[PDB]
Amino acid sequence: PKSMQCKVILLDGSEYTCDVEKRSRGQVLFDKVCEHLNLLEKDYFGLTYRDAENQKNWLDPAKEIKKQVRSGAWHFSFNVKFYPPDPAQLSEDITRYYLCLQLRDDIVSGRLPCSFVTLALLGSYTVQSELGDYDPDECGSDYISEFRFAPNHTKELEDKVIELHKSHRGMTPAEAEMHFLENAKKLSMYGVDLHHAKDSEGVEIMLGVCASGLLIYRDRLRINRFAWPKVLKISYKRNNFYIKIRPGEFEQFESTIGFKLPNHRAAKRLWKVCVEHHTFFRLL
Ligand SMILES: Nc1ccc(S(=O)(=O)Nc2ccccn2)cc1
Repeated sequence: PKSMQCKVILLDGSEYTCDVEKRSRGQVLFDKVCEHLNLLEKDYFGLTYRDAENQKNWLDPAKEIKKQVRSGAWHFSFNVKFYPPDPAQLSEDITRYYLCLQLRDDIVSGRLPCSFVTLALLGSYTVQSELGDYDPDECGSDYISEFRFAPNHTKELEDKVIELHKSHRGMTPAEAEMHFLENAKKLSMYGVDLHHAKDSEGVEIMLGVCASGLLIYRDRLRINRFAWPKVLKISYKRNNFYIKIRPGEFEQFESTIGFKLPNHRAAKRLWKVCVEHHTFFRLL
């Protein structure tokens, strides 16, 4: 029975290697990674891979791995797929831990923009969780942490992390991680998956997919929001993506809204992540 080697980049940046039978469905690999991670609250997570165009795709757990990675390497990343709106409602601390590690990468990468003060506060909770109480013996006036806190590090940010870290004496790791999450969950781009698109007039916009619905970023003024309940049908055709926007009270007709995506694969990808979010956050 022939088996393919899988390499998975974990959220701590380490590599997990395993073998699965070559006709295996994605769920097989995902189950092995989650067992390795001692993760029980698996519903919020998934594996990603890079397609022949180098775009991040979710590995569909119900489909054969080989029919998704196709010509590409069996290389994956473990990631948060559905960002819980209230991480305090998760049942296990280890779930909140992996969500923290993902968010730390969202921040360093710049996918999750963050004010100076929030970068420092999040950083201070990470340091408290990972090193425990502030120790002056490690931190002089010239201290720079090994922890990546931000897309661009400054001495001022390092100083503010230490100042806040001092305030957290006695805080346990689960407690610090919960504080991290109570702050992160409030950020306007928390758990927003962004897709480049054009509106029906060719004006470049961003579509964001998240727990609350679909977001349209036209300019810094005028951000449109479609709560999942207000969406009845998600569809794609060629390079186009469409949502059916339920009739408003006393309106005769549903309204259909149309976008142009970079190519057909990008329209299908956006359709699938929208359907999956609609399903997940209808049931939550
Ligand atoms: N994770 C997340 C991100 C953004 C938003 S929202 O504040 O824009 N609110 C809404 C409300 C309805 C439809 C779309 N966004 C909410 C949650």
